[PDB]
Amino acid sequence: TCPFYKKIPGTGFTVDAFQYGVVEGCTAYFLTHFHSDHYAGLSKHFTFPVYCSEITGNLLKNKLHVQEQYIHPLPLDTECIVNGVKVVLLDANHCPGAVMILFYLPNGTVILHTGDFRADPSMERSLLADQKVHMLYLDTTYCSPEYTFPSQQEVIRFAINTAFEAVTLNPHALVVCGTYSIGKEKVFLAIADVLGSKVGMSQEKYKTLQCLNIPEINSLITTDMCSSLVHLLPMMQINFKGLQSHLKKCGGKYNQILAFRPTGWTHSNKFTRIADVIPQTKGNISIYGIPYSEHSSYLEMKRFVQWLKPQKIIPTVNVGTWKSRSTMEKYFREWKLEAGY
Ligand code: NI
Repeated sequence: TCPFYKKIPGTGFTVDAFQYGVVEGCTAYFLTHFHSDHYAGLSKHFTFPVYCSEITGNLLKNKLHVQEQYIHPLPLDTECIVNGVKVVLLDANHCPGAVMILFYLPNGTVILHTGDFRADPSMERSLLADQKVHMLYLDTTYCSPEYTFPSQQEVIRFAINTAFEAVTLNPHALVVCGTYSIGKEKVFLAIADVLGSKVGMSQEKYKTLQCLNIPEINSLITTDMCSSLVHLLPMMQINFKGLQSHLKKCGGKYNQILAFRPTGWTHSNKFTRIADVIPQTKGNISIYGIPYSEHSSYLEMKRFVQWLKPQKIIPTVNVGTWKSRSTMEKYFREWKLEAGY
């Protein structure tokens, strides 16, 4: 049974709620972005409207095979009427095609649903700046002060350097990057760009990337592995036994892999900076963990909420235990007292 934090009051609208069957009263099903926890349930047999971004639309049509008519894509940054309710989609700074959604209720209430987001100061000069937001449905993935991590630009720097160093030192080494969903494309695109290569990948991953409206994408990616010196592999596969396995398949063309595992937070963020990172090493294979986050840090979230001064906050992440719920409320109360709203 659909939880109350996936419903929008005063509408027939639900958000990311595709796994409960038909939801009685729901005229419209919004999907914030193409990540399986959010889309769990969709298929070719869905005959209700889905409102989403164009890119999310492309992924629905091509990867899940939903029928063109039941996908309603919308442009971003554009006031749009949807069953006689004004809505806007806003860039969420999460993965490709990920959006936040502003709902303007007839009664005068204004609700922001963040989907998954990495909060940023550029959002403070968006359409959100123009009016009061009464309710906030919030991505609380990292709502605790331990959760610090570097900027994406800091991390891309490290990467571009590690990779380019080694390739110029040993020109028969391979760069690998791990992946399992959309997101974090900048990691491999940046490495390939500095090495003068295309990124090589499976047919299924090539298919996914060709739906993302990345400019000049035909010049950046290929399904020909042999021709390329940056390769993508399943994240499950980014380990010694599996990298060994893969190092065979290339057939005497490379004598060293240098892998990267972009991950979220891990407990070594609490004691080690980004300039001072190391890999695990079992012979000629070296696996880097690098903390490229597409979710708000604690400080980023805090700043965004304190600027927004919402009258009410409804968490969408870590809401399954009373302890987490209670911990989160305490932070929201601190923030509001500091800020005077
Ligand atoms: Ni996500």
